[PDB]
Amino acid sequence: TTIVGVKFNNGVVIAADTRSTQGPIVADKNCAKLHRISPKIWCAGAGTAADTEAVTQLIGSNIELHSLYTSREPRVVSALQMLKQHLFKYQGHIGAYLIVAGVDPTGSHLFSIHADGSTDVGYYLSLGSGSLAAMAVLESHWKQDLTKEEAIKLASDAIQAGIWNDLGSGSNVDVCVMEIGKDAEYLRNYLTPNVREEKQKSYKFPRGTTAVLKESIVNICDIQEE
Amino acid sequence: TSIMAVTFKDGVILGADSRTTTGAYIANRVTDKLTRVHDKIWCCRSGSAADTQAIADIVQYHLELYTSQYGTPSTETAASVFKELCYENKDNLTAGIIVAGYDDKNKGEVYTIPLGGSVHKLPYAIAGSGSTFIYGYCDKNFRENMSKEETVDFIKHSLSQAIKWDGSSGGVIRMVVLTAAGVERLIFYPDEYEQL
Amino acid sequence: TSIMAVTFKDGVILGADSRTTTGAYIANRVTDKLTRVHDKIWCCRSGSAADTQAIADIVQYHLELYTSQYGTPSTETAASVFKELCYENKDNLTAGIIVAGYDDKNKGEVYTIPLGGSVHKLPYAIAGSGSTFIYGYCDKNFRENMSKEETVDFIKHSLSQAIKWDGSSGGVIRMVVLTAAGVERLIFYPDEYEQL
Amino acid sequence: MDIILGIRVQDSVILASSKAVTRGISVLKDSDDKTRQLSPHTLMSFAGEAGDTVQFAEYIQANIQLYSIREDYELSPQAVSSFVRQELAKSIRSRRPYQVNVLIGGYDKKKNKPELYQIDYLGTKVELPYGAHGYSGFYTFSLLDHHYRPDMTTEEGLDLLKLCVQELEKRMPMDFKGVIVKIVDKDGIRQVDDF
Amino acid sequence: MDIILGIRVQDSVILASSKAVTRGISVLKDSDDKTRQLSPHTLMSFAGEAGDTVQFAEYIQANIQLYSIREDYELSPQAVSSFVRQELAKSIRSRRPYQVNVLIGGYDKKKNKPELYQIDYLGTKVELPYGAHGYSGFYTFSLLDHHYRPDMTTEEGLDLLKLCVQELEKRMPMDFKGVIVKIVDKDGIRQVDDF
Amino acid sequence: QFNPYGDNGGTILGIAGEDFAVLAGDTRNITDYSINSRYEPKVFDCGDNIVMSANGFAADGDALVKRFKNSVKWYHFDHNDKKLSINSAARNIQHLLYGKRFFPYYVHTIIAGLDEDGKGAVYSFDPVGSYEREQCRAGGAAASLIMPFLDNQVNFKNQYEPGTNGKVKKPLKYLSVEEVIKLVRDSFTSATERHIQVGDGLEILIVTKDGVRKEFYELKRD
Amino acid sequence: TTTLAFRFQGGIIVAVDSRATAGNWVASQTVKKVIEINPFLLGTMAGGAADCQFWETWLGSQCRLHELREKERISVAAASKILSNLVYQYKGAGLSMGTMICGYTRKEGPTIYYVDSDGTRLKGDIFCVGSGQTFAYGVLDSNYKWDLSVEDALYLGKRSILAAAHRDAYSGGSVNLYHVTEDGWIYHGNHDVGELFWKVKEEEGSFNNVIG
Amino acid sequence: TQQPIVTGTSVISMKYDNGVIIAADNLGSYGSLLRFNGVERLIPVGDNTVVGISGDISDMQHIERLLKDLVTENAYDNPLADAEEALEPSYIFEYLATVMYQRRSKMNPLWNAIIVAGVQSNGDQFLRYVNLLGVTYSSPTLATGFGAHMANPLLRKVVDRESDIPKTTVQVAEEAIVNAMRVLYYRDARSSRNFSLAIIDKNTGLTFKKNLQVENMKWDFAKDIKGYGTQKI
Amino acid sequence: SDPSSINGGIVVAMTGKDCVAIACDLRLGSQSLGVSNKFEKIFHYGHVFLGITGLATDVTTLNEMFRYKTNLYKLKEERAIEPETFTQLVSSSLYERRFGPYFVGPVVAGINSKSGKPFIAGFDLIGCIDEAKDFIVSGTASDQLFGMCESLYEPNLEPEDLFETISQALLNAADRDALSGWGAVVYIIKKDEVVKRYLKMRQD
Ligand SMILES: [Mg+2]
Ligand SMILES: [Mg+2]
Ligand SMILES: [Mg+2]
Repeated sequence: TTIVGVKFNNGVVIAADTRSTQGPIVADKNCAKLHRISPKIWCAGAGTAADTEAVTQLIGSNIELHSLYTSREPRVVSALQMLKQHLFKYQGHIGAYLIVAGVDPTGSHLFSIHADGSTDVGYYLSLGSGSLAAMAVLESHWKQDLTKEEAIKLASDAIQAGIWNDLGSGSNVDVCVMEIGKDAEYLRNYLTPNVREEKQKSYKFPRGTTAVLKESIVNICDIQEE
Repeated sequence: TSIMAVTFKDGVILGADSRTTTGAYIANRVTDKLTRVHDKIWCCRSGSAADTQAIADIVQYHLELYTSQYGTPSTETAASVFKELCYENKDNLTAGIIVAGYDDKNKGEVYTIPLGGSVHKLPYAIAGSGSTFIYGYCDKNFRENMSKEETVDFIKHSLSQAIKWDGSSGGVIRMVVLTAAGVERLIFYPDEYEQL
Repeated sequence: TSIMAVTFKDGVILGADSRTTTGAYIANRVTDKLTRVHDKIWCCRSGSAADTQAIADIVQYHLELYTSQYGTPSTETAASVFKELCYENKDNLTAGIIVAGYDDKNKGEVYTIPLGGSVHKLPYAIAGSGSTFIYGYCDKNFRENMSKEETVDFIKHSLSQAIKWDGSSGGVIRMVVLTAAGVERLIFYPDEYEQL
Repeated sequence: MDIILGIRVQDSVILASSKAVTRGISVLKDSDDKTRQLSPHTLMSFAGEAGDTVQFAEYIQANIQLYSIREDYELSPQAVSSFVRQELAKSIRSRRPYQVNVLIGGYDKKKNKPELYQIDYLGTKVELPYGAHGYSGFYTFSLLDHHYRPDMTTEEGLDLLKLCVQELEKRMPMDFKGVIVKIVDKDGIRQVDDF
Repeated sequence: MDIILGIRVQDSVILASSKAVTRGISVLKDSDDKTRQLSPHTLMSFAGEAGDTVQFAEYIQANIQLYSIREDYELSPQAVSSFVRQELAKSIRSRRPYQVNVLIGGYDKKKNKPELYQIDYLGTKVELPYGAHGYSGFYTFSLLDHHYRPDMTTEEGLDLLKLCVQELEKRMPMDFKGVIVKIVDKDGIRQVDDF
Repeated sequence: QFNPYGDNGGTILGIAGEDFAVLAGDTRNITDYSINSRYEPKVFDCGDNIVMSANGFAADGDALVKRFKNSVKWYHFDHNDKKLSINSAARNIQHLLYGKRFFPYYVHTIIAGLDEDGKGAVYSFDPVGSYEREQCRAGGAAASLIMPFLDNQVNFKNQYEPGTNGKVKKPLKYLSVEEVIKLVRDSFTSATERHIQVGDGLEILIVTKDGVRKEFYELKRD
Repeated sequence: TTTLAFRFQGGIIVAVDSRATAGNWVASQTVKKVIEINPFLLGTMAGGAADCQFWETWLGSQCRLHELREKERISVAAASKILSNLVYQYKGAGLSMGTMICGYTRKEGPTIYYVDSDGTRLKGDIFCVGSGQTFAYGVLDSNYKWDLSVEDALYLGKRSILAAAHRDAYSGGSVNLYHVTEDGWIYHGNHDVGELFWKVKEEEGSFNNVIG
Repeated sequence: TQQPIVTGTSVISMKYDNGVIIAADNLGSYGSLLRFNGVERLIPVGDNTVVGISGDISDMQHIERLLKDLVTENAYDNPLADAEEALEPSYIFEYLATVMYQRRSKMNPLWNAIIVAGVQSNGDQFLRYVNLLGVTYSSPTLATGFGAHMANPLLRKVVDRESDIPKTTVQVAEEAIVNAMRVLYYRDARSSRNFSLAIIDKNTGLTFKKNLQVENMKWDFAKDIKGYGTQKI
Repeated sequence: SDPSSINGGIVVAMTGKDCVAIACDLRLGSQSLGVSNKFEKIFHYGHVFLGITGLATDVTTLNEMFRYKTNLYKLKEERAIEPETFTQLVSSSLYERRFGPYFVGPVVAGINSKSGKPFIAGFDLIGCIDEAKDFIVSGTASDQLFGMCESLYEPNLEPEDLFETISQALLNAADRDALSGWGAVVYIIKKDEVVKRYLKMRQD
């Protein structure tokens, strides 16, 4: 997995590749690693996929209830604190490595969080197996006062480094943009640089090819009237 | 980590490098290891980032609640709360913390809490992997009741050497000044301290 | 062990503590870790006493035979013989040796040979468990072309600090001076160097 | 405990179970009955870790006898085998799991059919025409795969079993001291007292 | 290989050795002769690690056959047993030692006496009225301690052996597929072909 | 503790035609999650119309191929420039591998060429030298992703004639070289999609009575 | 793997399966587990593939040299013993072999020696070796007679491999059959287990457990 | 079997239109102690080859002496020693690769990862890697250890396939290499600021730059970073 | 000893035009020993289909569990559960056993009865959802199934074409796995008829 987060002028952007692997095998070619915690707080997850999904939804649920209770729009530091205290308690066994970002009444924020519950702050971050490929690009092209367009470009360039150079990452680039005073725009499959080429042959079979012993209509209906 | 805290004539200064490490990979080169648990009681963190952050967050909570009930806590009190956490959970923590604060009666104070959770009140303290390389230097160059500038220089020079030899340490040198005059943050970049 | 060797204007000085240790027990508190392999080529020994003694004895044999055949060996040559032994037998040795000698063409020279058996020619070198605590100090206080007295002071102060912090080190500070004027042995007792 | 076999013929289920009990170096007994009657038309044989086998078998027996009294009614073999599977599946994630494998042979008086259920200590259940646990199947399944017919008589089943036991006696290293054979049919459970 | 027994009566030595050969899970053979004739009046039975048993037995056999030719003379059982002990004691400190235990039964034609020697893989030799290797002695020694007499006939020895083998067949977990019995006396070596 | 072995990934495939043979392999060389090279050739022309690939641990793979080529060179010197037949090459390679039975070449070797009747031939070896003549063989990382496909699309396994419902097998008609290359490319394209170590490039060496020809195709580089 | 060999009136039948696995993954279904040592001698392959291949073709070379030097066919006893003595030299090093060395000579008649990588050498009438051995033994033990016709013996060997291929996950693919006479061995074909299973089920009425 | 003691970190390299660049820092680490600061890990052989070595330094020094001894040996009875029969990069590499594989085969490795960079007789660029296992490979960019993870992706943006080599100038390539060395200094805890760089060009020969430094570093943003989540001051 | 490959078995599912297909082998074994040739691994709750590979006791247990939960769901909701919802229930249920999981690889297949959209999904033992357009694979021959599906599959196949494709993908994958085979079943699922076909295959 490759995930990044980049701050810009008036907000924050996160991106991620779309490959999930079982050892050397690609289980899903178009995985969604960008998670919504609240409308304007999204986080990218690397590590154990079930853990990143589960911990993201639990905290998301509790954040929603908190927002309703306080009559306030949720803040990123709350999602951060809730995530880290949960993860720390499980001493790393919940394998969720997250880049947490969003906008709230306080401003725009970017954090990352390791599975053991240690957190950090920055203008640009990366996590996952492709984090070194990504970080090399971030350390090469990042500057102060990025515009929205510059940050999207930098973020997806860093995901591409991971896609091309890391065997743990591949397929497509997802992006989410969180700008102050605007709706978050989740850009699913922002890039598509890995369409499979056309096959040499069609493997559609002549009907009747397969040997059959028995057929039966399976009854999916409930018990019938009359 | 290279961290230290030094008492001087007008109070105390905390200092740290900014490197966080996962093996040979620098996970963060601009880390803030100088953390605030009260307006004028801060700490330097070394060991597991997860452990030291969790501890500092809890201590800050205790001292906020202390303040609401009994007014401003002493630096000694802050150190005791840290110690309780570090001592009672010694089997599950990797945390070496220096606690530094400024009272008006007691002036500048420094308490170091090593791995086992013991407490040691000192005129100055050094800790983290980088500290080993500056025991000689710091012992030879520390005097009591230095001025603000002499103390800033002592810490800058000391952590410069610790960074020079310890690959785990590096980045910028952060400092936090604690006096009656308030709270001052300082930063020193590679090109300044490396050539010293 | 705390050992070091320092080149200066008139040649080179070797220095060492005098503590030999089997666990916490000091097996010998007046050890001589400064060993002669030729009239004006000496070494400082750290690591296994058995290993470093056996190595020095062999090197002395090689250089005696060298001398009989080809005249006085260079300090570089002596260091190479040490290296050959340490490198080719890396799997069975625990030896960190500093080689120091005085030529008339080359003047004072210092070669350090760490655990793996690599060679490093330096203006000065430090080694042994105690050295870690004086990397900061020695880096800040060494200059090139010191006088005999300044160099004696540098080593005395440096090893004083190394001894102060390293429990493995201690006893007396021994030094050996290597110049055109001959060979001078020096000794400094606890009451002199501790109070420095 | 070592070998336990089951075969389901036309109108009955036959269980054969070894008689030996070995405590490491010596054979302590050569007439051990590795079976418990759960209800008048259901029999369960068992093999696995010492102590746990009987403890489990008797526990199940008590529960089914309790059910029989409460409802004044005999549970079907399928129902009994499901209860037993659940208890083993329960146990496999316990602090200390039952290491017990079982065959349940019952005659379903409602459907007038003999039924044979194979359940291992993990709670892995399977309905079968014939079955075994441990190494028993390795020697005997090739004979049963050859000779078995769904419409065999009880005596044809016993002859096929006789052959199975002979192969075991030829090729197994352990002396298991013969088998006790029991038949489960519409009239209940009886023991073949000569084998 | 499992059970090997020896008994020395009035005028002969009797060796009994199990017939089974087991490769882990299956009995590969039930008629294996775990014995080698070393000379016309000396027999050696053996048991231990697979391969090494026969390799050792045949090696000893060749050496004694070689000696017999060179000197045109038969070595005494004592002499043969000493040679064999030395070879095992030699082997125990080797790179890869022979894991073989043996009984040597011979009739000494010079002293007109039957002799039984027990030697384990360490080269531990002992002359005995009766002996065994492995677990065999644990079951049988209490019977031999009771019934054995120095003046028994060959048939009284065989009856005592019959009893020993029956105890083994009752209490041993392993099916060793019976024993081959061989008698060593003044007329040489013969096999009892029914047991 | 020093581990003398590594795993450079890679996947290879050999198919025996009626009067030709192909030996294909990807050109990606990896350690763990890193790419060492996107084009490091892995299938080699060994002379006497024999092609060879030794897949797995590349250091061992290179050593073996070097030694076999050298074996061919000395076969010529020692037996009056006689052409080394494919069956003879296979037996020789067994002895090369088994010579290191107790410290093996950690590779799965496949060679291809023509037999002495001009028929297509592939031979496959395990690391310690057991070998079979084969029609169809993939090796390395994605072998398991490729072979079941080939069983179905080359040997027509599990395919029957429509109408007969299982009684009549789809008959085993003979494949051309262009038809085989199609199956090879689709094999590696499919493997590239689902195996992280497969990608970058596909290089195929084709062997006919006229000699050895090369074809190369790009693969996905993610 | 399942391999068998048995002695009878008509000589020796040898029958083997054809499967090779790396864990769960079926690497090949076309492995030749009968090694043709020479025109009169056969060896079976179980345990280590290379060990069996390499050393049994090596054995063929030693057998050829014997009859060049002695001007006479090598006995099965002597041929088997060359192999067992060789592997016994390597004991501890990690060879893996379970094999039946099979031949029919004038002085011996039909003879099978079970040879093994930890040194065992056993003369016998019936031997089964491999992960499927217990299944094959069952069929053999209940249908074996010395007086089997060459036709029935060939079938019994085929049927026994079939039994093992069905139950044992690590045996399958095809059956390979051989008949060993005094004048040499005769190959009796490759028989795909897929097709063979259905044919036997129908013609024999066995495997009622399986729906076809 | 041993364990490396004094070690050198990444060696990085790439091909450009007329030649090759290779670079490596001047540090000899001793665990996390940055012990030795004047260590040259690029070793030129003749004037057409540079051998860059990472891993154990004692073993590097051994290889360094093998290479010096190889030059001596090649000159013996060789009137064309500084001409047609001079040492090629391909000869030097194959010799090292032979040694490395033999040493791993005797279970006593030279604990290194080596890159050989140079230009052949006919002007062709040579760039190949070998390590303690005797594993070898070529690529338009090559890097060892840490550099494989962080330098390669940057250098591959410049030269991504064979066709990109004619398009790449020595200035662009050197810029990319120098930038990669900065990144490695930001992120590798066993890297130093000081490094050496060598260009082997088919026209200008061998340029060997010592005492280089990482410069134009971005650290200013550090001052705006406070706490690890909630802390404001 | 590895729980997910003690019993063996496989499941594959595919989408076509206004239909889905889910298929499984019938083997149950104790490692090398084949035990049952009639161990079906596909279950259904109303119109939602669930295939489960892995440890057989957990396969049985989970079927019994989802029958329990979908029955109560129906009673309370007064309607049959949809595939999208069931997928979430499967995920929830598995993750609730995060640190002592069921050793399974479940696969969900069905057509949403309101929208008519065909739906498939796969899970790891710990609840992670793989919602693929094309196909889902599971079991001891999952590598082989990935190989077959990746080349054999094309989108928008008609029910009786999809049948051939999924059958061929299963059969040939099973024949390269020692622990799969011994029979096979294919379910072809349309909005208001479901056809279940048993395949003829080799029995070794
Ligand atoms: Mg001391
Ligand atoms: Mg990638
Ligand atoms: Mg099978």
